[PDB]
Amino acid sequence: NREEKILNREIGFAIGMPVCEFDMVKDPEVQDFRRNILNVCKEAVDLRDLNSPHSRAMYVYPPNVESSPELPKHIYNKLDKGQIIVVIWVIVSPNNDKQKYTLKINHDCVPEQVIAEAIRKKTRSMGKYILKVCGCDEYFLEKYPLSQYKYIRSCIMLGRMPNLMLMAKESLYSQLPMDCFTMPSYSRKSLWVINSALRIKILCATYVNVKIYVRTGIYHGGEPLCDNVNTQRVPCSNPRWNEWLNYDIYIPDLPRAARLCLSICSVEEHCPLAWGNINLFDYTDTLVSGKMALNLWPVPHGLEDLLNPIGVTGSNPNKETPCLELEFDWFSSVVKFPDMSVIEEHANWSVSREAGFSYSHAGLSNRLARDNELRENDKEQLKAISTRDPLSEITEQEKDFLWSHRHYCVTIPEILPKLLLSVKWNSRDEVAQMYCLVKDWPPIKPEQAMELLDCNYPDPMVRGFAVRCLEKYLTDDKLSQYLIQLVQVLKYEQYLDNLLVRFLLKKALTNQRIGHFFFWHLKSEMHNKTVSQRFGLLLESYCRACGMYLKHLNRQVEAMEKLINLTDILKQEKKDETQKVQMKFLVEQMRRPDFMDALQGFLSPLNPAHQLGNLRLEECRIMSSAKRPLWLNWENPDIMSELLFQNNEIIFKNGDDLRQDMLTLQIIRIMENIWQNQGLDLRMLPYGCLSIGDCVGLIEVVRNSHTIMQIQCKFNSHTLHQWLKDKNKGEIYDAAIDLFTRSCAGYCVATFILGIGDRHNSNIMVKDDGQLFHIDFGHFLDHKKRERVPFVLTQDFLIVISKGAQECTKTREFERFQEMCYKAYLAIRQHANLFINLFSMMLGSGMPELQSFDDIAYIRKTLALDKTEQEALEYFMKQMNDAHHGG
Ligand SMILES: CC(=O)N1CCN(c2cccc(-c3cc(-c4ccnn4C4CCOCC4)c4c(N)ncnn34)c2)CC1
Repeated sequence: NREEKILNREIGFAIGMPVCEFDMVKDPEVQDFRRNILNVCKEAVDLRDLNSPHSRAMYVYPPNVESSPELPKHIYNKLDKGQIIVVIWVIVSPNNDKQKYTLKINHDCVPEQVIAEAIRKKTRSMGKYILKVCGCDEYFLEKYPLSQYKYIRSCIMLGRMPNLMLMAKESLYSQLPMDCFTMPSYSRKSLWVINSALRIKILCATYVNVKIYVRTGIYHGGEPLCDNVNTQRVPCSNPRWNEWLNYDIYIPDLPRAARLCLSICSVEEHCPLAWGNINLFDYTDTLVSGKMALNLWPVPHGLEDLLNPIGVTGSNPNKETPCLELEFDWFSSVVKFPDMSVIEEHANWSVSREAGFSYSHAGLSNRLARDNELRENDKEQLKAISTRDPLSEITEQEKDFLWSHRHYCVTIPEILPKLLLSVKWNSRDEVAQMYCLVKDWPPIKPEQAMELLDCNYPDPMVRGFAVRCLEKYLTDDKLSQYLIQLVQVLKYEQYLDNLLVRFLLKKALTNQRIGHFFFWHLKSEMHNKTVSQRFGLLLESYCRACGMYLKHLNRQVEAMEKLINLTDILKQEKKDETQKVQMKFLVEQMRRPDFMDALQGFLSPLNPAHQLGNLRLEECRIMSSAKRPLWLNWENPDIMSELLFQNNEIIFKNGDDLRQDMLTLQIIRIMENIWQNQGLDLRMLPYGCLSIGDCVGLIEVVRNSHTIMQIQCKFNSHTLHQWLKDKNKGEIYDAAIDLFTRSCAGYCVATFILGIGDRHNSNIMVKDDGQLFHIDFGHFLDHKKRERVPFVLTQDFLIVISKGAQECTKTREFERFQEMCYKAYLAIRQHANLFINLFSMMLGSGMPELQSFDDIAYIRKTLALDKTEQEALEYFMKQMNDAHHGG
């Protein structure tokens, strides 16, 4: 069709690859994913056309609301007896004359009441409307209490006056095109009865351009199901074997997520050359048989073991790589994994069998359950085990213990991860019973459920339960917050079509705020040939059904492409020139017709609520930094821009990997949020940062900020205190000292916990109002490979806290500061599992300082998790005492 070819061109531009390349893939899993995923697209469209135009408007402008209507105690204390002053703006006559109406209303007033009160005040000056945030495209389209909107909750917590704009419903509705989605043209046995041991034949290898052998292993996630089996040491000039390998496992005992993990190794001096993993079952539940070829992957930097089970599963798309040929066993017919009915029957047969076991029969195994023998000691031991962090070692005795008491475990549902790690995944009698307990398992918090999606949990039944917990209890706010982790754990799915991908895609196509960041996280990794087919196909499905937003995403993609091209020219053809010569070249290139239009009139990828109007060339700069970052400035075309910011500014940087910074910034926001609900107000600055491609992204501009260096220059340790004292003269002096010490306490604790790169005067920034914050988070955890203190409070910082006192280490102000630090540290300690899990979910991402569970072990040290709460406080204090050489 003409409309189809036009749409296919648009999708190609968005993903950065032509749709016709997907058509060419002869792999029934790829073509089935394309067809089958389309029902998620249909479902999402139906939900968006349910209550038109309002439900279309709710998709485009979802309420940016907090997870709970309940406001914290210290926040309410900022309100005039639970009441808020809000300003409502009405544009009257086509002259664009702005009229304001100041209202004093209850914090929990619904937008409809707020509107009625604004029209009363407008009428006293003598339902067909919606409220909009002044200066940006944020709307209050739903019946939430006003204080539940993040914008209002923020204005309350910052002692800022909210500015809302009354707008006719039909003015917004008319600006929402009806997007009628079209279905693309591509939309149109045996079982457990295999009485045999596992044997896989390794035939030969091609493209082996260097004696050598092939190492093999049967894995369930990163765990061996039997002993590893090596081939003979044949010479590399003739890599042939035709040798069958025998495994210590019965074919009916292979779990659903079992994989063959292999590598070509070179011999006392063992070293892996190329590696590759294969699923023993395909996406149809079929056990793989006969001849098959696998293109291997390059050994990653710092890979000690001969195998890579935690590595990507599938053939390398690059076919000019070592290609191992192998052959799997063939039986009577095609073998399939048994269905739930067969599994449920087997578990019930096993359960009933065990229930009739004599005292002495149960005595034969420590894994054997003893009915009505569960004492309160056993019950307390189980509770103690369940409160341990996810990285705590579960001993073999504890594993036998947990499994024998799996029926009591149902009563403490948060023990599910520990109990799942205690199962003998190579025992079908155990796994069948694990399934039936998972099928009826009480639901757990989405934060506990997220862990079950990491690399330690490959089983589909387990991942399905976790997805079900996200579907019932994960709010759109929390989904937005953990989207990066959720997108990463997709790479851990055995197959293209799964329940996690279906849930994410449904939410992306049902909420444009989610859809926006979902698109960008996927797109940013499209250069990675390990994920580009998975992420490309998911992008294609998203682009066919997101509606009008594809056209807006294309404006964003083109703008970024131009900025990448421009900065690639400045770095490779203007690198040695002066800033003046580079600026002249830049302003002449951005003025060109092949650039001017592509760089203005689009939505900010950092926050699509921000419209980027005309580019203000005279305000744009090439920043002094090494990677020649662009400080870009555009006019905000909003009618009421003057109430937020008249010019939207962003930093574009081409050269640095921004992925560790996004993770740290995300963790800073989560820490601040925990502290804020806990009652202790330590203001943090998790500025926006979005990786849009390979070492390329955006950084949010922080207005009225200066490095510690800039201050100390325009010496003495009282310079910083005097600068702040001068910037905040009069009664406002104390509010600035309180904000400095509070933000300072937050960063001391956050940076100590996370092991961030060493702090200096050009790494630390201060706002005019006293808010201190850190920049450049490219280094974290055990990156110095014994625990560091990256943020050392010098005399300058302590002199500010102690209000200019000489003996700042011995003041009331410093004792108050220390208490903020201990309270902050103990609050994070209480939420350790969350942080541990956020980090564990990012292990598959190629982050250089997050490669294994030993890198995450660093926060187990900084949070003194094996210790008691008081010994942990004493530990933190010693770390602070040692670094500062004082106390
Ligand atoms: C007005 C103007 O154009 N100016 C004055 C302010 N200048 C200035 C001076 C010192 C620091 C800065 C500076 C550095 C950073 C920052 C935070 C995280 N990363 N980075 C940058 C990103 C690019 O690569 C380097 C690190 C930021 C920021 N977010 N907002 C405002 N200023 N700012 C900015 C830059 C030039």
